[PDB]
Amino acid sequence: STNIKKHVSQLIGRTPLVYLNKVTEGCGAYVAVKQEMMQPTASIADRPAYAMITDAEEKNLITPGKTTLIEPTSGNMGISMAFMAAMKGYKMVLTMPSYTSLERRVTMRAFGAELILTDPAKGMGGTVKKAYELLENTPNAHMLQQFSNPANTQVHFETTGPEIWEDTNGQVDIFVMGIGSGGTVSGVGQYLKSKNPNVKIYGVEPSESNVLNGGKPGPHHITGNGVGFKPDILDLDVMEKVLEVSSEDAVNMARVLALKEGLMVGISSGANTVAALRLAQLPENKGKLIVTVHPSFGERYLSSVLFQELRQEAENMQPVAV
Amino acid sequence: STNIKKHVSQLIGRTPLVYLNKVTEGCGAYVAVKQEMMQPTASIADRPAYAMITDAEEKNLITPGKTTLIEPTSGNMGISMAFMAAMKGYKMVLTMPSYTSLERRVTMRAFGAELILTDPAKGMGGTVKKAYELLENTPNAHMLQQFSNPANTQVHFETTGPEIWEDTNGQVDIFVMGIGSGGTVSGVGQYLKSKNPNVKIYGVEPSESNVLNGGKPGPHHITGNGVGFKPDILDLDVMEKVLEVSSEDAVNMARVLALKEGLMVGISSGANTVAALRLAQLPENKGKLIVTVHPSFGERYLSSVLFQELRQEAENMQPVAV
Ligand SMILES: Cc1ncc(COP(=O)(O)O)c(CN[C@@H](CS)C(=O)O)c1O
Ligand SMILES: Cc1ncc(COP(=O)(O)O)c(CN[C@@H](CS)C(=O)O)c1O
Repeated sequence: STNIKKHVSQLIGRTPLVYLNKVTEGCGAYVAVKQEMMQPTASIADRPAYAMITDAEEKNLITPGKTTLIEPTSGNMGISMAFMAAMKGYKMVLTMPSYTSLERRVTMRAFGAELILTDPAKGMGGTVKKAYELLENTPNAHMLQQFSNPANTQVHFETTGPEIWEDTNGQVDIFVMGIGSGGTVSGVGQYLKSKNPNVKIYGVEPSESNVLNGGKPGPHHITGNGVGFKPDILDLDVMEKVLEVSSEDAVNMARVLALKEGLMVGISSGANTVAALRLAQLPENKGKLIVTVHPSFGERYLSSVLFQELRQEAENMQPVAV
Repeated sequence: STNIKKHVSQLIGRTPLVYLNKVTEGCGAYVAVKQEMMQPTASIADRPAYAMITDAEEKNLITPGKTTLIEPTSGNMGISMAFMAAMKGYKMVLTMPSYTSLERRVTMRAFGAELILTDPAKGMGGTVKKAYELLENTPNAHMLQQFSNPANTQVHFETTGPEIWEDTNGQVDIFVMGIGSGGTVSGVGQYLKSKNPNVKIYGVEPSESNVLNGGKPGPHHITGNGVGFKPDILDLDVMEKVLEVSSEDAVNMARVLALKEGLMVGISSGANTVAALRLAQLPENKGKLIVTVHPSFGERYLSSVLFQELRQEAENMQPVAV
């Protein structure tokens, strides 16, 4: 009868693409970026959170008011799970390393989830290990396990990829995306290549923790990428290669995106944009359409290295007389 | 050739409506809410910011790189103007009372705008006075003046109103909206009544500063409403009446919206929702479609009274061993 959504979860998906022409000056390729800040919790993680929880219900694995859901996260998946659990009536417990932004912690709690922070030194690997310990010691609990759950990849094959194909009217030549769980790059990549096998798919990881390129895990600032291990769901074969972007470059670019393009986005958005620009410099990519993603909104990073200096300045601002 | 937007400003507008069925339990009316978090800077102010600056350019009043734009704000307009200014190449100066959330300050600065906080005891009135002082003392400066600029009302007549009419397939019976500048309630109200004169339009103001109902200005927590004076653009005649909601009720409702409805929204969103439910309680409104707005995303309020306590708790969390 109307266009009014029946459920808040129906607000997930179908995000816009927009061209960049400022940070791309002189690069010689088209660059379009998908804006995942237009999701109900303002990151791309709403997609796999919805898909995994719904899949578990269809499989008759979990039950509202009975099952405790437990999930490891660098923040966004945690928020998105907290959001789904709030709506569907599940107790939600997240594990997250203590080095991720304060805003991530507060938002999870605002949706009523319980949060356990883990040793910072042990990174996402430690947060996953803690989640398994909690699972083993909690009656009637279930872990969706984003790093191993194929519904994660599938949602991107089903929705994020088709959205890119349709919005570019089949013209996308290159897709680049940083890897956290690997769900996005794997699902979008598999889909785009099923429509045009010439499409080139690139992952991105932090130079500091370049494990996919054979390096050692280490601390870095690109929250949402570089978990320090190869996720089970990551499809290595679909990617041409995994590009490396330094934490410093990713952070610097995210700041420029706000100041020059009007896009207040997260650190992984900056990393993706650096990677896309690097691809544009290559002779073989001149005149091609490169699509990447800005996976999260910048206000979730006020306390991170991205904006903490500004935040401190802002906290010390004082009123003037009128 | 594609659906890719040419400019980031084209990401503004066309936001969804969603039904509420949890906070509305037992109320006997339909309640749908418009989600302005789906804007590029995550609040309703992107609409009037774009409309006012664009209108000024069309009238040949301002020039990028020459004109300094000055605007008084409670935060969201400031952010939206900083955003438009960053993209279009204007120097931007905002005045805002020092009592509004820290997040508002940081986001404005992230877009490169200059921010002057004003004495908190003087509220939005003082912030407007300061903006006029800066205007008088700054060469080649211009103030859009959201409280007096008809382009503010007009953008809602043109876009927010029509979106509501179309999305409800003409079925909306009642629209309710808190008043900051009064642009939204005025423009939406004017449009809806133009389509169906029987549609009833209600404003909201804080119980603490109920100046539209003849009370005195006072401090309150409903940021974005209750500026403490009647804005020039506010169309009193289009409203049945201006409802009063307490700061306490608005804040409590915003918290419940997150926990129960999965909607992480700001304090004025809570206030609108309280008002919507109060209207639903009247026998005359049973079975009617009531539409309201959630004008801003909740992460901009982490340091405000809305989530301050949770934020302090979050800051105090410590990592556990793995
Ligand atoms: C800001 C940000 N940017 C990129 C990604 C990557 O998307 P993937 O499809 O998971 O590879 C993520 C996903 N972060 C997951 C896993 S680390 C989380 O727990 O929040 C992210 O949060
Ligand atoms: C969170 C929030 N909620 C409601 C409104 C009101 O919309 P109006 O069309 O202005 O009446 C506003 C508008 N706040 C303007 C004027 S106070 C600002 O300077 O930010 C808002 O920020």
